[PDB]
This record gives sequence, structure tokens and C-alpha cells, in this order.
Amino acid sequence: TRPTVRPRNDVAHKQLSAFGEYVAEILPKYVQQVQVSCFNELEICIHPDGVIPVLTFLRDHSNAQFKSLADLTAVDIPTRQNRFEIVYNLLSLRFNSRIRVKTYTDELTPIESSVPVYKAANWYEREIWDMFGVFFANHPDLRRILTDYGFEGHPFRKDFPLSGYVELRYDDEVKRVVAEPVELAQEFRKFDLNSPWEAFPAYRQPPE
Amino acid sequence: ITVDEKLDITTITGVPEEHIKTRKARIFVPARNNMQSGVNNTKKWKMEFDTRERWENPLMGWASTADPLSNLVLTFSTKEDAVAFAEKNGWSYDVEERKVPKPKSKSYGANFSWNKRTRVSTK
Amino acid sequence: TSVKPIFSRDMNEAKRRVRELYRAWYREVPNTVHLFQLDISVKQGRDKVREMFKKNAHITDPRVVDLLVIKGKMELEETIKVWKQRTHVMRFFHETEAPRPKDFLSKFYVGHDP
Amino acid sequence: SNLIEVFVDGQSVMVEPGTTVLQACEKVGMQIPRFCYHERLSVAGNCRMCLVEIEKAPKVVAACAMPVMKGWNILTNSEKTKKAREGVMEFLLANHPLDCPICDQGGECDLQDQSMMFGSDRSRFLEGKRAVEDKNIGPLVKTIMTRCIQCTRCIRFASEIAGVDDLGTTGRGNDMQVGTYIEKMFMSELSGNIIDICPVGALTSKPYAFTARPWETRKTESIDVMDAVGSNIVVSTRTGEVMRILPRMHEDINEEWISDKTRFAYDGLKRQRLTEPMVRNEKGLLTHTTWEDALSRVAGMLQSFQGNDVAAIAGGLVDAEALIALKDLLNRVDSDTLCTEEVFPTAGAGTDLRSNYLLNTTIAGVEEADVVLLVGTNPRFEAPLFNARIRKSWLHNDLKVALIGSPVDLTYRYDHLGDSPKILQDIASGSHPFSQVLQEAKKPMVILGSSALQRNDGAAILAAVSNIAQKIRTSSGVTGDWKVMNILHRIASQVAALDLGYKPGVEAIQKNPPKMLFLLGADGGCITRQDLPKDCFIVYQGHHGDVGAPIADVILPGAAYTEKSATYVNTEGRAQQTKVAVTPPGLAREDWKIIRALSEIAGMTLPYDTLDQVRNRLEEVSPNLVRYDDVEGANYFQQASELSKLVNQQLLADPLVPPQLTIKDFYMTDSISRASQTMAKCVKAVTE
Amino acid sequence: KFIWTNHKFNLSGTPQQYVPYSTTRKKIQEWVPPSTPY
Amino acid sequence: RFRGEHALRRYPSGEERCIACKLCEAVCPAQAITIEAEPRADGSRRTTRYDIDMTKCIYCGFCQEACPVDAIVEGPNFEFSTETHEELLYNKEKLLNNGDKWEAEIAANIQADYLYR
Amino acid sequence: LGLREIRIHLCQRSPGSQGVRDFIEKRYVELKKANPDLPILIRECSDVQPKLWARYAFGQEKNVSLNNFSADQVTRALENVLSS
Amino acid sequence: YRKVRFVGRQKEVNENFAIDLIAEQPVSQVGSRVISCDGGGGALGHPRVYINLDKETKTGTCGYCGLQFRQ
Ligand code: SF4
Ligand code: SF4
Ligand code: SF4
Ligand code: SF4
Ligand code: FES
Ligand SMILES: [Zn+2]
Repeated sequence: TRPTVRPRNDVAHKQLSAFGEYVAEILPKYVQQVQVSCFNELEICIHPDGVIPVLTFLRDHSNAQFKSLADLTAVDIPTRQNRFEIVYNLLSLRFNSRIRVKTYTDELTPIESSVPVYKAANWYEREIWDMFGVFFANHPDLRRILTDYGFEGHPFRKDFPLSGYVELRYDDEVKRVVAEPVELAQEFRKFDLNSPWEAFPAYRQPPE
Repeated sequence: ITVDEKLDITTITGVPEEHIKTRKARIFVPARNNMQSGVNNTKKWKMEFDTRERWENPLMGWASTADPLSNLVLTFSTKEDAVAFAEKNGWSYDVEERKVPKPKSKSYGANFSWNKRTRVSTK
Repeated sequence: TSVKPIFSRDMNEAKRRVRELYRAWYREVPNTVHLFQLDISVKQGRDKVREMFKKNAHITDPRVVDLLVIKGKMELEETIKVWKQRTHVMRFFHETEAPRPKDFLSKFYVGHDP
Repeated sequence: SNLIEVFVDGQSVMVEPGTTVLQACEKVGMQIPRFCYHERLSVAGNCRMCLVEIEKAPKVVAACAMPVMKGWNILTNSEKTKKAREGVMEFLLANHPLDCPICDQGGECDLQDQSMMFGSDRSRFLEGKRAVEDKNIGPLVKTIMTRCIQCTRCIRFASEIAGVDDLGTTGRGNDMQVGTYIEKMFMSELSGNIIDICPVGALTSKPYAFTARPWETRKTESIDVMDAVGSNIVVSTRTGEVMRILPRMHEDINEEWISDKTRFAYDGLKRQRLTEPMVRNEKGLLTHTTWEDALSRVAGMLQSFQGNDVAAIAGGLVDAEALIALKDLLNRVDSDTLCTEEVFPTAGAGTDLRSNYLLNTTIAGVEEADVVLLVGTNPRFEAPLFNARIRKSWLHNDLKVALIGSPVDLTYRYDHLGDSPKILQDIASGSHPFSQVLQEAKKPMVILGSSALQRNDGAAILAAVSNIAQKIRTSSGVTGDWKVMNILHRIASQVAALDLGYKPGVEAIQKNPPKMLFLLGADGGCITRQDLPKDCFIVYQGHHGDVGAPIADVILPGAAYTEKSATYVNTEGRAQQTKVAVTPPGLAREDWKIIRALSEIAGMTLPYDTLDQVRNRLEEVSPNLVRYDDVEGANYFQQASELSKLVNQQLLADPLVPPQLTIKDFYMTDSISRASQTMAKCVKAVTE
Repeated sequence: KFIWTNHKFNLSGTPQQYVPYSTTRKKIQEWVPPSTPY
Repeated sequence: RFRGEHALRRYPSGEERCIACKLCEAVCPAQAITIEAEPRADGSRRTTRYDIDMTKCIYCGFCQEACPVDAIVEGPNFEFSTETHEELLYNKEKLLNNGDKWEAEIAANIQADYLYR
Repeated sequence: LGLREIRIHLCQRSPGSQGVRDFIEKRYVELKKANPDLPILIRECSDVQPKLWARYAFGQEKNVSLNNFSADQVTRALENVLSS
Repeated sequence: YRKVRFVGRQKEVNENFAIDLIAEQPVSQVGSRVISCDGGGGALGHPRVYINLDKETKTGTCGYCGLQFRQ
């Protein structure tokens, strides 16, 4: 359009269009939506039964290696009727390309863990257990990482209010370092910044 | 397989402490801070909790407080999935209603009459 | 209910699993009372455990009971070993915290509707 | 049938033949930028800020005011629309001062929430900026007319609803101002309501003026109780204190408008307030006490007295939850003898099914009526929003309005029919014209106000107008049912109180001398200690100390209307639960929980503790106090009208005069009106 | 103008240590009872 | 351009350059500032209370650059180290004293550096 | 005392309550012509089991539940309490 | 009740006040219609705002400027 606006290219917008066309053509048991990101990236929606095989198809092949697990993460979403969102991410070292694996889930429904396929996701899966409560099945070592020994909230989800319940202190009443109910010395003001007029017309929701 | 069909109501417990039975939630549609006129602030069912005491911190005047919830708004898409979250964690609630205005009948050019009463001036 | 379970199937393997780990905790009360050098009476540590299991008996569903197992299974890692430095164990015994009124008239003198 | 299929943005939608491009594009969910157009006003085309590029046309039109013909292609986002919105809204942002450090609409103003989203990116003027001067209007409305985008929205307000034609358009070209040419003050009811209308920072609030910016407040919805219809507000707390309140735009009451008294009276919440229980000290002294002294003090006297020597009056602004703990405490001891402050005559009915005691035509049926007659009331200064609905329905279709008694100033052309009670008796017959237009009416409406019914001849005028309400309904009546006879009020918590099963009118205590009274009325002096017997005690329970708290034995504090989850009932039987904003200061408490700790320290202990158990006790007595905001169809008063013919009291000889002054009676009325000094500061500016 | 004389210091307790305080008017201003006569 | 102790400048012959426009408090990332204005009796609006914690102060430079009327300035003196937590809370009438102990220091700095920003 | 008053509840529709909708037509103006002391209450909508409360003897409740009577059963089931 | 925190602490408070130090200004006069005040020097001080000085005759200290300005 002008300077200070990002120039795109149609090369990678056509190749990454054409490449992952046949990842839905040759495993149509699991893959249920594929969409191309406008900034030349790929997302591929996978039913949670296909957590191990579509990785295992990728893990070794001649046409799509994807041998580096960069980032396993997890997002929680109320109002979805299935809460969470597990997002895998991989790296084709032979090819310089990215693809993300977005598998939805719920709390009580377990997920078959990707420990045997990648040994990178040993610590990326003990962590998500602590922060949301997703129970990854048959994990070789499931423990308590990044939290204290007394938290029972799984705090990175939307039901845990920002400051905790267990604000700590010391007393000389015996020797110990003891807990207490939470007691702030300031309100933590909550500002309101969401301004009207619906500035974005392209992403507009259907009218209803 | 082992899909073991049955029906039992999903209620979870253990994660908060005592604020299950003490606090009734509140689901409402927010309605248009009237000093302006943009209607993007609507269109999302939210929930919000009760307000409790705010005393004064007797060294400055900072309105310090307990009541650790006190700042939680969630944004739900609809009524159908509004109440479907107050039960799964299991606290009480009360539901408001969405209000949409009269359709309505306005017509410029009706401000000038022969025998009617709507006739404006000073413009 | 179309979702696979964790360990149990229906009401019987679950309610023998929860009776299994109780025999672990009943054995591993009088060990930590000297393994941390904490000076109370040993019957206090057994009263807290038989208090704690009766709390959750309102469940009418499997794999919720199985979720509480995993929390109960995990604590025997830290507690039977030495990973809590005398302080994370003693938080179950609210010694410091003042007593709550829990009767109507005593709330009315002190506190705006807790 | 009867629609035009019109394609917005290349997508079909079906609109009536005669809507606008504005409303039709607002049907598929788009907001064209609006300045000169509010819904509840008329329509003008004098800012040119909606510019749609209609497809297959050279020119560009305004979507505010034009019809929609056979199916166009309303093309909103194009490359000619976006060259116009960006070009119009560089014009007005030129001649404009460089505020937003100090202008008070720094959070919402629509030269600011357009001009990031739509509109330009930088400025090219580069010097100029004409500067007109301000003036005064009243001690409500700070007026800086430098800012002034001249959208003519405040001026079309005055010629509309608030019918004082006072503002104008004075000048030619760039040289014009808006305000009143002479130095006349502009003040009525609904006078401070323009500061919501004003789309930039010209008209802004005087008492709020420089306190806080609006991204910090905590909006919690609530309902206001100073008046008959209630309200629909939203309070705005900063750090635990009320800053200012707004309307909330319920579609039947407070269409978007709020009353002026209900807006500027939050100061009386926090000025002159009682915070603690106080002990007797035997003289005219009255000193504070710790909370566990004065509980069994008054609860000692409950075990002594019995029978009708103890009573209670309650007629102010307390809810319908602290009026159940009173009724189940005084009637488990079997001593009822209790009444409200308000006087309402009962002849054949009044507590049972009430038959006209709620306003039978609702507010949404007022716009459907054709001939409205109303007697014995000055509807302007009591329920003003009901008056504005008449003002709307007198316009926009035809209406014929007559009034009986006391020639006053209503803004629409009524006719003073007569001024005596004897006009009512003759209009039961055919005489003194309009005489049969009520008989020739298709949807009648005959309002009695509660100003005349308080008098000594109330049982006559109740039965007199019910006769002519019977006379019309037995003719045809309307088509159709169309309930006719109705009434309004001027005390908020009366319909909530009376339909719990109380009695109306202080007469039962007016005959006998009971010893101890509980005052929740209270500030109206319909009972003094002189009308009482000797210095036997009365215990007072309230939150203000104006009249009745100095003359008292032991006072107990309470929370006012922004501090407790409550229930109130307007004149249609809706139930509008107010919610918590601030927790009450000091040792004050909620009203209905001091009653149980009065009960439980005494003998009888009530079988309910929490607020949900209170509302089930409500649902036992009256099941329509949990049916929130719904008006059921139940009239049942053909039986009541013949049974109300039982009492044969006659009229009197006095003109049906309302208490209200020119304005001045409007300000200082209830309790919060009295302590609020801004009412005290806007009352001396009227008289001068 | 409005400059100080020579200098100052940040003295932890000199005995002067500035001991910060509140700078507002009280909020609710509770009502006082009537006088000793009736 | 160094960052350090806080100050509030004022005009030639004094006006307390602040106008309580509420921006230096809306972009503190750490929510240190606590302003409560009131219409002062002359008609021009000012502050009543102004509070900056010196412990939540994360030392951005976001107060220094959000101000339109050019008042609150991160002043160039790291002299600190008091002995009580009750002390590092600042009021309004500390900052002015701390902002008029020097203005020969500060106004030599801003005149050199306002040409870039 | 006893007694003080009674409370006639009903529903506007769901026509199993239709005994009271004739009872008001038959015995209210004949009913309340007798007893010009007792303020018997009529309220809005129970929507199911249109009960009839009585309240007397230091505030004690006595609730018959007429679900679907005739117009003559409601005529005679009121003087069970009105006599006593 | 509150005054015990500065027992032996000297209670350091402000000395000069600008609650009213406006009034010692020789309020400027021009004999014109509208004047600019970017007061305090260019590229510093408050932004430029144009005030109408026609009453009988003052301006109003610009809202920002504080200094009494008139004709
Ligand atoms: S007060 Fe100002 S913004 Fe409002 S209508 Fe008049 S000129 Fe326009
Ligand atoms: S009215 Fe508009 S232009 Fe004037 S200060 Fe407010 S936002 Fe800025
Ligand atoms: S320095 Fe600027 S941002 Fe801070 S209070 Fe003063 S005017 Fe507001
Ligand atoms: S330096 Fe940053 S964090 Fe500290 S007070 Fe200034 S803006 Fe706030
Ligand atoms: S934009 Fe308001 S007049 Fe067309
Ligand atoms: Zn200036």
C-alpha cells in the first residue's frame, strides 16, 4: 500500500497452501480442520484421539520431517463447551517451515501423552498439569513444578483470582512461618479500557 | 474403547475454600455508558460477583480490602452457555435479561404539517 | 457419557483404590513425627487423616473420585521423603488463626455479613 | 408483504417501505458514525457525518434522513465513503480548543472515539481557532460553549420533551452561539438531564465537576427510590464512595431519561448521618453506646408489655424485606395496630386484590390511549417521567386531556374543566362539557392522583370516580377490556408495604394511646409526642436524624438505599431489587438483621436467617414479589366497585389543591432531599 | 525564587524523619445528637 | 537523561505546574500513583492528595513522558537509603520540597534534551 | 386470636385452578358482605396447588390446598376456618 | 488520635503555598480580542489555547496557566 506497511509474498502463501493440502487427504480419520494463517503459517485441527499418530506420521517421513518440538502450550477458554486448547508446534529442520497442532480437550477427559514420540515434552507436560489440571495419561513422572506445595487452584486459569488466598507471614508465636487469609493494603484498581464503535469491520461477527 | 456411558451431574469441589455457599454470582448484559453512543460494549453476557467491605488503611487512605475475588469479569457468548458454568463449579446465580429497543417509526419530512401537531421550528 | 476413564470403571475398583492408600497414610503418620523433629502427640496426626477422608463422601460419579486419588497418590512422594522443610506439613493444623464465630449473634457484633 | 428487499454491502435484508439507510444498516449490525441524530429526538441533517456511497450513483447522500427505495446496493465501506468521513471530520476539529487535560468528558467524548477509529491522522490548519465566551444557566449545568460542535442536539431537546422553549440558534455563518440571548435562567424538572445529551464537553455537571475520570469507576446497576415509578440507574463508585449516577435506559420506564431530583441527590447520602447506637441519658441528653448495651434494653420492655400498647409506623423508603421482620415480630406477640405514614382511605376494599390501587394501564399503555382525564393531582412534580410520557403521547398522534382543580402549569394545552369536588358528582351525570366524550372514547383513561385522596373526603371521591369508571365500562366498555380506573403515588415504599397486608392511614394509633412505638416512618410529623401520651419511650430506627431522632429514646442505625440488597415496587407491581454499592459506614447495619438480633435476644426466634430464607417468607405471603418486572392481567374489580358502594360519604367544599409550589416544593421533600446541600444551594437561586 | 537556603539532608531519624500522613478531609461527617436540654 | 528521585516542578512565580489531568497514574505499569483531585476554591482544578510509593516504583519513565503540562519529572539524584518502610511512601508536600530543593539541576537537564522528544 | 385473616391464592391460567375463578364470581360480594372485620387477602400466582393460608394463634399457619374443587366445594370449605 | 506518629519527628510540611500566589502577578493587558498563552516559554508549559477577553474585562487564567490574564 505504502511504506511502513508489511510487504507480503505469494510464494510461501502458495507453497504452504499446497503442502498441507495433503495432510488432510492422507489421514482423514483425525484431521478435521486445516486453515492457512495469513502470515504464512499453518494450523491443523486434530481430534484428541489422534494425539499420538499425527505426530508419529510427522515425526519421521521423507516429505515432512518436523523433528523439533519448539513449544507446547495450553490455553483455557470458558464458553466453548469443551474448555481448554492444547497447541503443539513443530519445526521442519530440513525445510524451514512451521505447523501447529491444535487439539481441543476437556478437564476430565485425559490426553494420551506425547512422551514416547518426543522426549522434549517431558517437562512441558508436568508443567501444564500444575497450571490447569489436564491429566496427561501414562506419564512416566508426574509431579509438582513451578508451584508451592500448598496451592490447590491451578492458577493460570480464569477462575483463580489474581492474588491468591494464602498470603504468607512470620510470627514468633512459636518459630514457624505461617499462612493467613489474604490481606491487601491496596485495592488493585480495575480500570476499564474497552471503548466502543467496533473499529474492525473485516473480523465482524455474524449479525444474529 | 471402554466408553462407560452413564449420567451423573458434574460438580467439582476442593479448589476454593469456603466461598462456594457464601457468594451468589450475577449474570448480566452491560448497557451503554450513556455519556457516549457506541454500542460495542453490549453483545457479551458477563458475570460479576458481590461487593463487600472496603475500609480505610489508617496510614494513607488506600481503600484496602480482603474479599479476594472482587475483580473477575468473564465474557460468555450466550445465555445457553452462561448458566452452564455456574453449575459446573457449583455456585448460585441470578439471571438478568437482554433488552433491545423499539424498532421504531421515525421519518424526517413529518416535521412539517398542515393540520398535525408535529411541526418544529428554531432550526 | 462418552469419555474414557482414568483408572477405574464403575464404583468398585475406585472404592477399593481409596481404601488402599488409607493404609499408606495410617502407616506414615508416626514416621514424620520424628523424621521432621516435630513435637506433638502421635494421635493428633491420625485424627487429621480420618477427618480428611470423610469430607468428600457426597460423590455420585466415577473419575471424579479417581481425580482425588491422583492428588492423594502424589502427596506420599513428598511426605514419605524429605521435601517439605517442616513447614509445609504443619499448615494443615491452623494453630495461629483465630477462631471464627459460626453462630449468628456473634457475627452480628463484628463484621458486615461474612 | 409490504417490504423492500434491499441489499446492504452485497447481502440481502428486508425492511419496511419507509425506513432509513441508518436503521437498515443498523439491522445487519453496523454503526455509521452519528452526530446529529439521537433516537428519542427529531431528525436534522446539519453535521453531514453519515455519508454512505450508494452504488451506481455519482453523488453521496446522508443516511440519517432519506427513505430507502427499491433495492439499492448500500455500499458502506468503499473508496468514496472513506474519503468523506475523513474529510468531514477534519473540519470541525479545527475550530476547537486543545483541551483534554481538564475538560470533563475526557473518557467518552465523540470527537475522540471517532477520531482514532474513523477520521484523519494529522492536522493542517495551522493557526486560527475562534474563541467564543461562556455564561451561566443554572447551578446545575456548568456551561463552556467554547467547545460546541454546534450539532443542535440540545436545542431540539427543549422544543421536544422538556417543553420549555428557551434555547435557540443565534447568528449567521461561523458567528453563532447556542445559549439563551437574554440572561434568563433555564430550570425545570428534567433540566439537568441535558448533560447526557450533549455529545462533547460543553454541558457538564456542576457538583461532580472536577473529581474523577470515567475509566476508574465501578458500574453496578441499581434502582432509585425517591419517587413513584422508581428508576433505573447505575451508580459509579471510585474508592467506596458514590461519585455520580446516570440513567440506564429501560424501555418502558426511563425510556432514556432520568429525573433531575433523582440525579443530584447523592450528597444527602453522606452528609448528615447517624452511625452508632445511642443511650438515653435521662435529660435531653442522648449519648452513644457500645453495641451490647442497648439490645436487651429495649428487648426488656417487650416481655413486659402485651396487647395493643406497642405499635410501629413505617412509611418512608425502607424495603420489602425489613417490613416482614417487623410484621412477624409484632404479630407473633399478637399486637398488630401498625400502619404506614401515608393516608389512604378504605371503604369496601383496599388491602384485598386492591382493584385500582396499582396503575392498571401501565406506562406502555399510555401511548395507546385516546382520551385521558385526570383529577385531583399536579402530575408534574410527582412522577415526572410519567408526565414526559404524556408529553410524548400528546405529540406523535392526537390526544385530548382535561384536568379538574387548581390551574397549574402543564406544558401541553389542557383545559381546566372545573375546581370543586362537585364536578365529580355532576360528571357521573351528563353535563359541563366533554360530558360524553368519555362515553365516546375508544380507549379511556381516568387517573386519580394520590394528592387528593389523602384528604378527609377520600372515601367519597374514591367511590365517585369508580362510578364513572363503572359507567364507561358497562356501556361497551372500550372494545374490549382496556382497564380504566387507576392511581399513582408519591411515596416509593407504599405499594411494597401495603400489599404485604398492612392497613392504610394512621387512624388506629390516632384513637388509642399505646406506650412504645417504633418509628420507621418517620420524618413526616403525623405523630408527635404531644399527640402521644406522656414520656413513655419510643425507639427509633433509621439512618437520618432530621425530625424524630432528636425526640426519641434509643436510636438504631440503618443502611439507606445504596448499601443493601433489597426490593421495591413501583406503581405497576414490578419488583426491582436494588444491589450493594457501599458497605454502610461505622457501626451501622442492615435493617432486617437488627430485628432478628432483637428477636433472638428476646423470647421468640424467627425461622429464617439468610436473605434467601427471607424471600421464601415473602413468597409464602405474596407470590408476585419474586416475579420480577412483569405485569399480570388481573383486574377482578366489577365485584369491588359494587361492594365499594357500601359507604355513602359525601363530598366537601374545598378546591382540590396540590401542595406543590411554582417549583420550590419539588426540591425539599423526603429525607435525602433535606440533608443534601445542593438542593439547599439550588433553592435560594430560584427565589432570587 | 522558591529555592532553598543552602541544602538539606535525607536524615534517618535526626529526630526528624518526615513521617508521612494523609492529606484529605474526612468523608461522612457523622451527625451529632441534640443538646442537653430537651 | 538519567532516572532517579521524583519531583514536581512549578512555573515562574509559583503555580504548582500540575493540573490533575490523570494520565501519570493511568500508565504507571505498577500502579504507584494515587491522585484524588477536588475543585479548588479559585476555580482552577488541582490535586489534594498525591502519593508515589518509592517501592512499587519500577522506574519506567512513563510518568515523565505522559504528562501534557510537563510537570512530573524523574530528577537526577540517586540520594536515598532511609531506614523505615513507613517513610518511602511519598505525599504531595514531600515532592514539592524535594522538587524545589533544586530546579537549577533539573531545568538545566530538560532544556538540553527536549529537542529529541 | 383466632382468627385474623386468610390468604386466597390462585393462578391466572393453567385452568385446574378454575374453582376460585367462579368463587369470586359467586361468593366474594356475598362472602365479604358477611364479616366486615376480617381482611382476607387475595394474591397473584402460585401457578400450581392454589393453596389457602390461614394465620392466627400468635402467628401460626394453617394451609389447605384446594387443587381443583367445584364452585360449591370452595363455597363450603371456607367456613371450615371461618366458623372456627 | 492520629497525631502521635510525629512525636519527636518535627512533622515536615510545605512552607510556601501556591493556593493563592496568583494574585501578585501584574495581570497583563492587551486591548485586543483573543490572545494566545503558551505560558512559560515555547515548547514547554501548557499547550496553546485562545481565550476570549471580553466581559468588562478578564480572561480566566486559560484553565491551565494559573496566571491572572486580562485586558
Ligand atoms: S451544547 Fe454544544 S454539543 Fe450540545 S447541542 Fe449545543 S452546541 Fe452541540
Ligand atoms: S470535548 Fe472533545 S475536543 Fe473537547 S476536550 Fe473533550 S474530547 Fe477533546
Ligand atoms: S503531572 Fe500531568 S499527569 Fe501528573 S497529575 Fe499533573 S497534569 Fe496530571
Ligand atoms: S517511574 Fe514508572 S512506575 Fe514509577 S511512578 Fe513513574 S510511571 Fe509509575
Ligand atoms: S450524520 Fe448526523 S446528520 Fe447525517
Ligand atoms: Zn497560559
